[PDB]
Amino acid sequence: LVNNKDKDTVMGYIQEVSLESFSQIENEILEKYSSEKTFLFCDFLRPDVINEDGIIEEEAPKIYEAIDSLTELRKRCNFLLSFYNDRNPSKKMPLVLFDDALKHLLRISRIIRQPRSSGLLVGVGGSGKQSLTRLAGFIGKNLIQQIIVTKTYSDKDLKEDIKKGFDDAGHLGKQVTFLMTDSEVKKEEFLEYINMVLSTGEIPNLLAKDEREVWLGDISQAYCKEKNLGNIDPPQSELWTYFVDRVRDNFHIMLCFSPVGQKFRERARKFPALFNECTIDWFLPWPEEALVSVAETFIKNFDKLDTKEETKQELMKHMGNVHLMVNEICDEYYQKMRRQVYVTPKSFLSYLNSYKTLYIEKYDELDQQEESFKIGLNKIQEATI
Amino acid sequence: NKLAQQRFVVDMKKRGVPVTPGLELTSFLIDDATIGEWNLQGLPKDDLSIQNGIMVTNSARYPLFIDPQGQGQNWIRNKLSAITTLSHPKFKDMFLKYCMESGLTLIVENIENEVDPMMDPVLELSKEFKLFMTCRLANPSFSPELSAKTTIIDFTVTQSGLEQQLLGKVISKEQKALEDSLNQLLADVNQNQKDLQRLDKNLLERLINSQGNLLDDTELMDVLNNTKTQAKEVAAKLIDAEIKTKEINEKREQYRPVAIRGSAIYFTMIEVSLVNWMYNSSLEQFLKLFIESIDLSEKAQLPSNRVKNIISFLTFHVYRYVNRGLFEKDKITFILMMAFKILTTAGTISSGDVSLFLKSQKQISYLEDNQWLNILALSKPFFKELPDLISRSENQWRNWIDKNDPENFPIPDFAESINQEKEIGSFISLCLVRSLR
Ligand SMILES: Nc1ncnc2c1ncn2[C@@H]1O[C@H](COP(=O)(O)OP(=O)(O)O)[C@@H](O)[C@H]1O
Repeated sequence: LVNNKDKDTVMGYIQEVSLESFSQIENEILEKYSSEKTFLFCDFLRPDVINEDGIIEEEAPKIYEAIDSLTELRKRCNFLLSFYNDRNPSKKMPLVLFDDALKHLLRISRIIRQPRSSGLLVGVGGSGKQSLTRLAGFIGKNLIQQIIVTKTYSDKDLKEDIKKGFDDAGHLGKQVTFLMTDSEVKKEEFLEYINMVLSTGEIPNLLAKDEREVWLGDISQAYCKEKNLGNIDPPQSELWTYFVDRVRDNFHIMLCFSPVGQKFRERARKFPALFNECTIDWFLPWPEEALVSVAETFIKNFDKLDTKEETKQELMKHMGNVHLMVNEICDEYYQKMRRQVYVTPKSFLSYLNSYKTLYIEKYDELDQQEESFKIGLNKIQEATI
Repeated sequence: NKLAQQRFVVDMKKRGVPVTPGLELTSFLIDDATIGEWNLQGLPKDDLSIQNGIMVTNSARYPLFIDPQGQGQNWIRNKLSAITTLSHPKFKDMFLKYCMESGLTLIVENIENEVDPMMDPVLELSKEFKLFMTCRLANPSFSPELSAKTTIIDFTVTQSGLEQQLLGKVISKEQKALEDSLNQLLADVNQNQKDLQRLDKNLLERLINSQGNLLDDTELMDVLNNTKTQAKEVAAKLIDAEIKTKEINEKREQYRPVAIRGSAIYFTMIEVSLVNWMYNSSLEQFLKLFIESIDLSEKAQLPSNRVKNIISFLTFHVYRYVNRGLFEKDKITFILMMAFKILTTAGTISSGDVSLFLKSQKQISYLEDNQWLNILALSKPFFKELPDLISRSENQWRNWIDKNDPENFPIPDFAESINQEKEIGSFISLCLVRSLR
């Protein structure tokens, strides 16, 4: 749902209906969960800690549920961020973790984990969905691959990549994920092939080019125990049935589109299954609370020389104000001059970098000059005495 | 500056956090020595180019210029370099690896919103390598994320800098002796600004070279006298600031009207490109035409009279050049725009009155509903003061509206003196002619 007000009314509906059915402990629900305070954040990896007894991954964490808390959530998130840093060379991922970002990672987890699930993610660029999904997939052990558009833009790359994906989620049976975005579409046709992949999963004569039987024959050894026909025998077509079962059970699809432009809406209308099967999630732009949070995360480590109580908090506030404003200036420029202008949180981060760097530079340089103003005071003092 | 500055300072005032009055952004950012060094390297001497050079200097990320004219390409061609195009089979493979493993700086000059995807992951491992790349056609349609990666700078020339550039080029071609005097005194006064800087160095030397026992150095007395001597040459430089700001200025005042006209002409012929594609041309062709016009007819004798002859001849030359490309239905229009863009500066014709001339009944009874639409059109300075009994006399102007060629022989006597003055009386007559007939 697009506007937070729409959210507020559905939660009002929920509270009303909960009171309607729960006509026997209604005051207790009002005290505890119908209250707008945060309640029962459900998660899988935070609640249990590996503890690194003899090996790092000592034991698979309990997986089913977690409780409400924000502190340990962020601490394990930062823990994990350090891990992801040393897993990937040149990760280069200064992800800032604020409350809404934590919730968004939680939602990606909710969809990716589920057997036979997928979720369309919408939001303007810079919302970070493409950045968030990398961690969200690494925690879930899922492999990830993107499509690369060669100098010649064609179709075979898609087919071979999907073949490898199935054979990861089929014969080998590993867990995978797929990260198509607007960069990974060059014409419609890609959308058609993926559409049928969501629906059926059988590519016409990609796997049946005199190969389906050798690959299936490389799998029946698992079938001897998996379906367990008294460890006696099996059949032939039923193996393909189990194969489509496996691949659709472990081929999650993560699509991330733009909300703006021209092509998105009629692309959705072209292919029904796309918006139909997948879950849908919005990412609104960051509100002032998030921005002041980022400002203090970057000013705490940068308040070495800028020491002033009761002015720092107003500083971070005013910096948020500056960002919200350059949004409006962008809008006005496009409105009058019909010339396109955009913005991203990356530029805000770069702006903080410039602030810190040129401030330490000018602080130190001009204060060595002001040290020289004090050397002038020393000259005056020694002359006078 | 304006919008952003008022914007930030109102934020600061509402926030009540303290801030200093006065921007002076360029002054306390870069020492003017490097500014002058760039001005030797072809950086235009005016404000907008100064902030632009700062912006490239900061180099937060690799930049990408909107470049209608080519200031950035020439600047980078000169700034520290003294090249490989995007479209080349060797470029994608060869030029990349050379620059990426030995730092050749790999300039590119043919962005048209179409990116070979291999360009990007190179963008985001020799530690001696940079890269500047720029566009050509104005009004880009860059993707949101192409704004995410690189900084964007607009080098859209303003007319304001344009008249100074044309002023320099006319001072060149009309007689080189003017440039001899110009560059001579200019080098002298630049060096005298550096002599004020040397005075400052002398003060600093006097102040901290000894760093103790300054007073026991009785040579400090000589040092104090030395300070005075340097100020004396500054006084000569001070006198030169007058001798400059009149003499060269009047030598420039003979020509800075011309430059104004030149700039006006250019910003006229820009907009016809938006009227239709294929009416597109550079500044460079215009520069060749301008320099030529000076050569063609400029100098006979009587320099002020030859300034007036500039204003006669240059206009016709550029005018005919553009007409050779124009189409029939656009013939009248280009000349019309030229007239307006001429008068938007000297005569200070209101854009509101221009829109009155472009866009636009109870009182009168004889005239037509097709005509009464026009009465209400004219009705809504003295347009809303003379539709009354003056206009409704109906004595002799009935013949007038009947007469063909209303403007010429049967002139309106509604405002005879206003039509007589003619400084704006033309434009008044024309607002009348359009609204009525
Ligand atoms: N939460 C964040 N904090 C700081 N920078 C971010 C954040 N999210 C995204 N970015 C910046 O935006 C860039 C692109 O992020 P991406 O995941 O592509 O966003 P989107 O998917 O909305 O385009 C990243 O390289 C990163 O520098």
